Amino acid sequence: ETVLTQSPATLSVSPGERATLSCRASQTVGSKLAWHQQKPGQAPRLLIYDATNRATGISDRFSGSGSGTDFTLTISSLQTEDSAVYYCQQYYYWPPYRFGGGTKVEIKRTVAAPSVFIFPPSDEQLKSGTASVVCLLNNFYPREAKVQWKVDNALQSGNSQESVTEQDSKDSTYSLSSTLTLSKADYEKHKVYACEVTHQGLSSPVTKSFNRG
Amino acid sequence: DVQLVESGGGVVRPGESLRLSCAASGFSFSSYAMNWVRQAPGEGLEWVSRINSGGGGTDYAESVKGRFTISRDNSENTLYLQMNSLRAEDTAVYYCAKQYDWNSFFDYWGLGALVTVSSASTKGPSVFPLAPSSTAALGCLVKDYFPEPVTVSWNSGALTSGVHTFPAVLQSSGLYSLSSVVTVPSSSLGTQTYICNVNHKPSNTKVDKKVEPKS
Amino acid sequence: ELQVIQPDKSVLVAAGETATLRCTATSLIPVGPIQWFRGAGPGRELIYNQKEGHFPRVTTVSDLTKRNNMDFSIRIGAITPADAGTYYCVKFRKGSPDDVEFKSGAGTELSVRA
Repeated sequence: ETVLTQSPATLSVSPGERATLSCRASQTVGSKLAWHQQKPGQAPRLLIYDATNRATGISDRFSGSGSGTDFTLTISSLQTEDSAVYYCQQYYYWPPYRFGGGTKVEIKRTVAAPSVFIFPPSDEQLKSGTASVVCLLNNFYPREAKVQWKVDNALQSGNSQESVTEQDSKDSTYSLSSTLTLSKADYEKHKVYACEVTHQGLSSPVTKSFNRG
Repeated sequence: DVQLVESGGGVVRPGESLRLSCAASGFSFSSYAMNWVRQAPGEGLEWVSRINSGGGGTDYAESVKGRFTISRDNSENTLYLQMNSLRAEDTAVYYCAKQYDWNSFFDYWGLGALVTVSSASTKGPSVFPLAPSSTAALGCLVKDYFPEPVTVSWNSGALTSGVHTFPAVLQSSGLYSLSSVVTVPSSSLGTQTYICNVNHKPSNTKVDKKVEPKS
Repeated sequence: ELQVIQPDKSVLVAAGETATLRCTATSLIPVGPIQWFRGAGPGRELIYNQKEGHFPRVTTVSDLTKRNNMDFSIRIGAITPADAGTYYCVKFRKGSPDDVEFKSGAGTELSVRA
């Protein structure tokens, strides 16, 4: 099987600039390389086939180049509507139905540091028997952030889940919630609950915490 | 133009069977090889199976082998995927796809049919407050519901500016949760009304919860 | 009776070249569409069909429209290893309720040099 290395994994391009996506085959693929676009929550659509030919209907802003092993997709005048994942597909060897890893494209913006907030579990929830601690990082860029939970200054692992909003249309920032789930049993065993946040817009990491009472 | 329209999806129980169908039009269905390609929540696209023009030649990814059957009806212009012995990791959007040629790239994709596999019963959300402060932030924690989606608005849709409602996560119990948060002036707290309305159509449920500072 | 001749046994082509796969009928009765397949069984793959379908990198050598015609040769552009195999030229019969295989050529082994 031919290995298709799509690169880079994520590409940030400020609005109006050219975006240049690369796909590289382990061995020669001639001209038989095709590009697909998948915007979030829709099906894929074909952009480019035969390395260089646009499909019927496709905008002249999308173009393809290369031959052999090294290929490029170029997006001319990047709109927010081109935020999507792009996949390459070769059909020089049998079988055709494998894809590269994909390249996510997102709108580049100046760094914005997250506003951090921590929410203790509500007392109503505590009647149920399970406790959720929510940490919110608000309106930052880039998406690269580490949240670390500490319980009595002890690192937590395997009891949290993250959720990220899709990049805003307007300001191009992300928001992120991490939710710690403990039983009422283990929750009431410990005192201090902290959320620590590393992001490149902060000079040092930011900790929000509370103590039960 | 060419249309590919999938149907037959929904919620199924592990061990249930389910038939997807893809209705094809705008072209000569019998002259092309057809595929199914799936996508789990937040993953890459994963090829599932392929079928001949004539219908007698079938390939299958090893992750679905023994359990999935592809077949077709040239008379009626329809692709099928039988899926037996389903399990939780078969949860995805399944797309039908046309090939340009028998050994070529994918020409056209379907709209895609979502297939959720879960033992869990239809359940309405519990809603819990994310109490502010002690510019400020508050929200509500919409927890333990099935299936997706739930909807969320603030103060009957009267509050929109700086609201974030998060994509739902599947918890290991088989049930979904999300939070919706909103940023507002600290001056406004305990003066203004902050209610989130949480409508879950699959359970005919509306909960409205007033989120206020703790004392 | 109608016989379907493909004169070539092997055809060796370079990656990227177009290959000509040659096929001749000896009669015109029975009426019906010619079709080309790569492989022989129920796992065969449709390569071309006179009656129906768009096959974007196949051209017919002659014009198959005009009745009198008996050349069913084809050109396939941009051959790569994925195209390797054995191509049969196949006469179909009648029509109602469906087209039925009637006669097939001996087969032309297409391959690619490295």
